[PDB]
Amino acid sequence: IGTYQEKRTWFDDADDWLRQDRFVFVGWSGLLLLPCAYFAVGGWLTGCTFVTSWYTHGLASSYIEGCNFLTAAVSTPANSLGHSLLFVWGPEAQGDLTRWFQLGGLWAFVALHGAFGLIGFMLRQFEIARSVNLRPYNAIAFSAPIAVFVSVFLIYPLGQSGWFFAPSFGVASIFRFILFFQGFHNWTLNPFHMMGVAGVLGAALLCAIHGATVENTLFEDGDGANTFRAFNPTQAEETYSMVTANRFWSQIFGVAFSNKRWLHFFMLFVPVTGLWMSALGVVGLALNLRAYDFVSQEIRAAEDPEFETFYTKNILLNEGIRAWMAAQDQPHEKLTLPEEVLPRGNAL
Amino acid sequence: IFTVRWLAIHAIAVPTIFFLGAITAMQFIQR
Amino acid sequence: ENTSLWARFCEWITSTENRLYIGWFGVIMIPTLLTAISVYIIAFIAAPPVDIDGIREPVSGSLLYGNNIITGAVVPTSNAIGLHFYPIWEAASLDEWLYNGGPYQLVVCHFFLGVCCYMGREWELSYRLGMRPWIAVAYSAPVAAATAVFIIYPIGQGSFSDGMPLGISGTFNFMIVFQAEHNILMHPFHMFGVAGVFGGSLFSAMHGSLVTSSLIRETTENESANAGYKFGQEEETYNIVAAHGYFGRLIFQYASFNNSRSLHFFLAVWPVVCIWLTALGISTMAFNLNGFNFNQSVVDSNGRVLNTWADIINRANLGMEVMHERNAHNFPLDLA
Amino acid sequence: SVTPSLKNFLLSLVAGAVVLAAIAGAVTAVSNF
Amino acid sequence: ERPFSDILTSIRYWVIHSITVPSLFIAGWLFVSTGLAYDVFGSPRPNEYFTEDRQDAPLITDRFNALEQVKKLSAQ
Amino acid sequence: GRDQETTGFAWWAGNARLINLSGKLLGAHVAHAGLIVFWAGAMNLFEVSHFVPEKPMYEQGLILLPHIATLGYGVGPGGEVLDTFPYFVSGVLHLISSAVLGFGGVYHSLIGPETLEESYPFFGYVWKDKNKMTNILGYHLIILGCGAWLLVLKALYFGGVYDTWAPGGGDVRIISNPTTNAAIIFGYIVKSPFGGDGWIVSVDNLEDIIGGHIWIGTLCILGGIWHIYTTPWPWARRAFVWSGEAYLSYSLAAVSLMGFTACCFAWFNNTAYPSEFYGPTGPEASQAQAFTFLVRDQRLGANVASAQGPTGLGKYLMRSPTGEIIFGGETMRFWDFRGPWVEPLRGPSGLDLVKLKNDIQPWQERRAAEYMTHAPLGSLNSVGGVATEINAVNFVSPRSWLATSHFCLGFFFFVGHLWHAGRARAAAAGFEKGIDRVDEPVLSMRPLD
Amino acid sequence: KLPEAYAPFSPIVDVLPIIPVLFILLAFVWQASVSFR
Amino acid sequence: TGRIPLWLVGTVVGLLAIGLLAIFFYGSYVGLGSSL
Amino acid sequence: MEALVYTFLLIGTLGIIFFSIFFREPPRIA
Ligand code: CLA
Ligand code: CLA
Ligand SMILES: CCCCCCCCCCCCCCCC(=O)OC[C@H](COP(=O)(O)OC[C@@H](O)CO)OC(=O)CCCCCCCCCCCCCCC
Ligand SMILES: CC1=C(/C=C/C(C)=C/C=C/C(C)=C/C=C/C=C(C)/C=C/C=C(C)/C=C/C2=C(C)CCCC2(C)C)C(C)(C)CCC1
Ligand SMILES: CC1=C(/C=C/C(C)=C/C=C/C(C)=C/C=C/C=C(C)/C=C/C=C(C)/C=C/C2=C(C)CCCC2(C)C)C(C)(C)CCC1
Ligand SMILES: CC1=C(/C=C/C(C)=C/C=C/C(C)=C/C=C/C=C(C)/C=C/C=C(C)/C=C/C2=C(C)CCCC2(C)C)C(C)(C)CCC1
Ligand SMILES: CC1=C(/C=C/C(C)=C/C=C/C(C)=C/C=C/C=C(C)/C=C/C=C(C)/C=C/C2=C(C)CCCC2(C)C)C(C)(C)CCC1
Ligand SMILES: [Cl-]
Ligand SMILES: [Cl-]
Ligand SMILES: [Fe+2]
Ligand code: NA
Repeated sequence: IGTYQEKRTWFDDADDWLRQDRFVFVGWSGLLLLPCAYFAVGGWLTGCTFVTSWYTHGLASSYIEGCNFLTAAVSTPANSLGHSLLFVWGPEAQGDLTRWFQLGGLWAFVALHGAFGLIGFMLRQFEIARSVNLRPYNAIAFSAPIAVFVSVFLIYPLGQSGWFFAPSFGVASIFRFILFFQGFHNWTLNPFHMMGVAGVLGAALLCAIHGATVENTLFEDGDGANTFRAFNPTQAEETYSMVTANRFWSQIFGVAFSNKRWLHFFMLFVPVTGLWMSALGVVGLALNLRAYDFVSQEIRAAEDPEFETFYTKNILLNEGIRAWMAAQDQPHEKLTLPEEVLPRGNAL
Repeated sequence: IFTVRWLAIHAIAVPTIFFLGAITAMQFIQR
Repeated sequence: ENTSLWARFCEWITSTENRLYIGWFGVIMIPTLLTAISVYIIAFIAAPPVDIDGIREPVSGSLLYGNNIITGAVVPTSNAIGLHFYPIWEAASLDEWLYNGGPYQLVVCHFFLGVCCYMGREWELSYRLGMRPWIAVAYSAPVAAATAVFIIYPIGQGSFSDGMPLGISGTFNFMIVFQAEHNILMHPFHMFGVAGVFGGSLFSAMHGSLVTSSLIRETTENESANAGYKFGQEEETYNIVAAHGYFGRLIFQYASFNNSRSLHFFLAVWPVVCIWLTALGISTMAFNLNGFNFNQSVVDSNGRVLNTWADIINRANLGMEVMHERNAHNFPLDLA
Repeated sequence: SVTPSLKNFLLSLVAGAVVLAAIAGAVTAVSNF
Repeated sequence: ERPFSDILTSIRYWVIHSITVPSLFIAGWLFVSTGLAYDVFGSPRPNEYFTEDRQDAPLITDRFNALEQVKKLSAQ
Repeated sequence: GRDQETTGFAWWAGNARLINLSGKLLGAHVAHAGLIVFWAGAMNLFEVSHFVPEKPMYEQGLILLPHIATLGYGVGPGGEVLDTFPYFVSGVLHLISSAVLGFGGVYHSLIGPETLEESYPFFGYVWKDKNKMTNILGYHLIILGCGAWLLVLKALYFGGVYDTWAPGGGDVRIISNPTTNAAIIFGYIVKSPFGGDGWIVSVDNLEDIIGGHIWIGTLCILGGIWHIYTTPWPWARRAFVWSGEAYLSYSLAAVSLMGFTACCFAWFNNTAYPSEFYGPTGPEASQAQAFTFLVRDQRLGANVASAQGPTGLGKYLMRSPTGEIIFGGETMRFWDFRGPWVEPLRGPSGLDLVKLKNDIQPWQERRAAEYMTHAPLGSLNSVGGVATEINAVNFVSPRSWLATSHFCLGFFFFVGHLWHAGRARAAAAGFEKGIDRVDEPVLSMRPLD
Repeated sequence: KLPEAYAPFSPIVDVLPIIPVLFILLAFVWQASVSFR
Repeated sequence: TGRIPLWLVGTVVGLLAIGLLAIFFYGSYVGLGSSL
Repeated sequence: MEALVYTFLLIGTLGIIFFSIFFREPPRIA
């Protein structure tokens, strides 16, 4: 390669073929991305269409059962299976494909194929960036979604008693996961979801602000009222006035960007940091190291029967969520709670 | 033809149409 | 110029040589926002407990009354007030005004005026600098959401007590009770809002990474690359063609957005539109429209109810509902 | 071998080797056209 | 690669696909209607959720022998 | 049609090519008016076809039929539907008129003159001829005033309108002696918009409504004549931007304000939106629930006056912050609600303890129970009740639909004020297309802001 | 319901209200017919 | 390949897609998942 | 005493904002 190219090998032929610029770039990463991602998406669609969760969660979660796009979901397996990988040949299904669907093995199938698909997609980003000679900042950015997926769908269930407490792949199932986190972990009070919320909201703010500011500081460059036509892809001059934007935001907001590179690095930086902080918080929750309570306020409320804050009300709400969701959310517990032990307000 | 783009189109088209037919048939089931 | 004092005053107000641009929208933004800031600071630091629910059960929200930053808040106005106007001069004494949650109403009113005038001021500076006047249109989305959670929802529910508390734990309480009473997660407009913030994060990361990668080499190693760009460079320091080629090859060719203008319009329009939709969803739920209710929608041949994930969501909603206001309800249906 | 799960594991290894070799052979055949 | 507009506006493409797209659609409809979907994917029919003795939701409650448990819990 | 090359507007802004084409602009506006009338007629026919007079109107998801019924037209005492034929007549008439308007829009949009300035000088505006624009404003203002007087005539000499405050359950009454007092009529607009005051939403009498529409019709006709015979003042010329997009933006702001007002009117007011047709309001439903439980527990012995709740504040009755006796519980937030079925029980100091013991009539109890069971709470897929329900009832209150829809419309048209107004200002100044790139204003200003 | 004379024409009335939302789609079709000129 | 103009193909495909969506909503209101 | 610490932290943040607004380094053109 460096001193000389030696002779062409079969690896060279494979590389030349895979690296062709066809409509769908496959590349070397394609051999891992395309099968894994295809099987993950197809498994999700088959599960949301035909597979049920009657034996896993005692819930109907497919189209053929009468569920719609919102309520259908590839539910996670039963809690008694623990963290079993649920191979279709494993000691649980023992080869029975239909029963493997019934036991919930489709969830493990989809999760593992999706994880390897995400690995393959970041590899694809690296390969494509190397092909066109660009600094692979987008793969570094995509590390954040991979961290979120790993911490939520893999680390968190492994920290708990089994895959049962993982997010089931679906809309309403994800909403159930969110409300479960609020009720049990008090996830809103956790400073890491706080940093994640700040990162995501700031990223949306930056997206909107940058788009609007660019679209409202454009140079004329044309005579039509449609400003989109007055742009050439190969032009060298900037299409919008950086000086005007800087002055405007300096006089409106107080501070303003003066460096395009720094501006776009900040746009890249904010959401990635937010998602990584949220991922660390989710790891902490996986270990049940939850920021549930402020012990000083609990002690003061216990001693003082008239001290109340919004935090105590949130604690009461969490208690209600846990008590009223435990019986049906976790069937393996077999919680036959009589109606007199469920916490409840007045006349409600 | 049978190029890479052909496979990429037909891997997401034939299952899609089959599942659309399946879901349409599901729409007319009486419990 | 004109020797008249009024002309000089108008010139100074509309002057673009001020460090911060005052405007005609500014002369209403500055006093209202300063009043709101003063009241909010003094109330957050040291303010006595507020009977938010009108059940003579005061809630402490100030630092002096045993709160930290996370739990501290400016408690909303008393439920007994309802939507009634409660200025300071209406109360018999400052003690009563503090007890019934007057500072919240004062801050909310002066702050709503402030943000409206802030949007107007953004337009005004755009006009004074000779630029296109649509940054205010983008800024309307946060204004819409703030109005929905501070003004519109109290109006629909009939009391400022249901407005979002001016605090962190108060915000979380508002969110949980809102989910309990309206099933916002199943509402398609919070769905569009979630898609909007997730898309905002995704597109921000994608655009920033693409521009940073396409950044042409004007600065070598041993120092930060930011030195390559100059504030008066008046040129594109990044190779747009390479970035477009990378983005096209990443997913599929002809993915469009070869225009910088089209790309930035899309960046502006996605989160703004989605936040508009979610603010409209909050307002519509303020008028009691709620999200999808697929509870017990799946039944078997004989009629037994087959539970779905919507049923588990409903169980969690029931848990929130029977606890959100322990003593404020005398009758089985909330309806308020 | 001794355990049925072990036999299933070995057969899974064989099947994965088969599919991996199929992918490699396919890419070789298309590369040499 | 031919542009998509040329293919989609070509009569040959439509005459080729007008007997295959409906064939796939009808295949899916037959797959649902003939009861094959329940048979292969194991989702119980509306009259098979509850058995004679099991009048509540099933519970797997076993790591190994879960095949036998789900087989006896499922419709026979 | 047109193209982008000759106009500068892409297809997604194609109607913007009609700004300076007076004839085609008239055609487009006439076609949209025909669309409005067509929806009116078709939806009215749809509602009457799907209408069973046995059930209440608000039970069946009807929005236009309550509008027609409020004007009389086949409703007996207590809001009972007698003849559904007038609704059918209204639907057919609006529909046929829509057909005519659609033909007119098609003609003036395809074959009619593209610009009316040369052939038809009477219709040839220039978007900056201030006198001509004021003339057009005056014509359409006169039309609006005539419509308001039409409503007044309907209420005065053509059978009256449905008074929900009439003794009993409400009935169609002929309004005589409308409130034509300046202080009363104009006190609403300067009234506060907060609780207890409600601005104009708190109009409660039919006499006040008719007197107000009398004043508005007369003022609109007079202002139409004035704006016809006059040119804007020199101070008015400097204050406003004079272009078609500017006028559009002004109208957008006005109708956004009107949409918000209509949303609040539908949600709160029960005079112009009788609860017999639109169902109970939020406050009405809450007060109805409190009243029903009060009468139930009062019938089962007990003394609601001395009954203390868990908070020690009063389980059934308490005192409003001003001192008026009001229903207890959360419904204390709605203490300023006023309804036909609860006013007889109110004394000088609010709810009367004596009247609440023996003066309650059975029709009041039935109406209160019906309103309680049909509170304006529903889901997106029309499932009645709170968000935590059993998905068994199919009901969302028409008030909720009207409020939500017209609030969304009001907000979007405020965004319209913002967009079209900013663009009008920029286009008048010259920034519409972008910075000059040769003489940037910012480059002529001193640094450091 | 409709008067007994117009009872057979109920399907037409049940279909009518969706035409206004068909007009905007017709505008898009017309624009597509001219290649979005 | 100028026969069967692309706008006609797009309109027909869009009509079919809207019809499919309407059938899905209809099935949402009847049969399985209709809450009755 | 916790209230004193919280107030000090908030005052410090506000002072940092004030300095970053009114004592910023001038944006150097070119
Ligand atoms: C109700 C909404 C509405 C209305 C009233 C109009 C009206 C108009 N548009 Mg417009 N447009 C709209 C929406 C609307 N548009 C939307 C949503 C878009 C975005 C896609 C556009 C994009 C657009 C563009 C790009 C252009 C226009 C143009 C025009 C003008 C010329 C029309 C013409 O001659 O075309 C041709 C007419 C035909 C092809 C005939 C077919 C349509 C007719 C009207 C059939 C109607 C069917 C109906 C049932 C007939 C009833 C008959 C009656 C007797 C019952 C016209 C006044 C053009 C313009 O700028 O004018 C110079 C122009 O270039 N529009
Ligand atoms: C919607 C119908 C309409 C429209 C669009 C116009 C438009 C116009 N009119 Mg006109 N006018 C109308 C109806 C209308 N008028 C009617 C019905 C009358 C009879 C009373 C008049 C009598 C009239 C006169 C005498 C004059 C105008 C003038 C003007 C021009 C200047 C506008 C102005 O002064 O700025 C804005 C106006 C103000 C800033 C002052 C506000 C005054 C109102 C009453 C404040 C009330 C506030 C109150 C608390 C309500 C608040 C609630 C609110 C938020 C909804 C303008 C183009 C002037 C002109 O140019 O002469 C031709 C002028 O001298 N009009
Ligand atoms: C009229 C309304 C007035 C209120 C507006 C308040 C403005 C806030 C400005 C503070 C920015 C602090 C960073 C200084 C550093 C700084 O700004 O330097 C100025 C910097 C521009 O610098 P350059 O473009 O030269 O950056 C390139 C450098 O790397 C060297 O070339 O702007 C930014 O970095 C982005 C703007 C900040 C983005 C908004 C900050 C959000 C933080 C909000 C904090 C909340 C606290 C709540 C209280 C507890
Ligand atoms: C699991 C498993 C497997 C795999 C499988 C697969 C891979 C499948 C595929 C599948 C698929 C691949 C499917 C597809 C689906 C699709 C669909 C189902 C469609 C959807 C669409 C829709 C629903 C539409 C919507 C709409 C309308 C209607 C209107 C307009 C708008 C829109 C377009 C959005 C294997 C072999 C490994 C074995 C083992 C097991
Ligand atoms: C300009 C233009 C436009 C628009 C257009 C339009 C919108 C027009 C209008 C249209 C219309 C809007 C028309 C109307 C129609 C209607 C009609 C023609 C009616 C008829 C009736 C009949 C035939 C009868 C019926 C009946 C009776 C009366 C009784 C009951 C039963 C029934 C219902 C059957 C567009 C967008 C396209 C774009 C382009 C341009
Ligand atoms: C009918 C009726 C009634 C009566 C009512 C009334 C009496 C009405 C009137 C009302 C009114 C009497 C209204 C007015 C309004 C006004 C306004 C709303 C104004 C605004 C202003 C503006 C818009 C301006 C702005 C500006 C300035 C300030 C500065 C410079 C620039 C400019 C000029 C632009 C009642 C209550 C009995 C109820 C029932 C019905
Ligand atoms: C009253 C009446 C009547 C009616 C009348 C009328 C007025 C009608 C209308 C008609 C119409 C008016 C129709 C239209 C339709 C439309 C359509 C059917 C469309 C479709 C479309 C689609 C599906 C898609 C499209 C697209 C877009 C969106 C974008 C671009 C691309 C494309 C183009 C692809 C009659 C005769 C029955 C008689 C009786 C009475
Ligand atoms: Cl609460
Ligand atoms: Cl209550
Ligand atoms: Fe950019
Ligand atoms: Na409660």
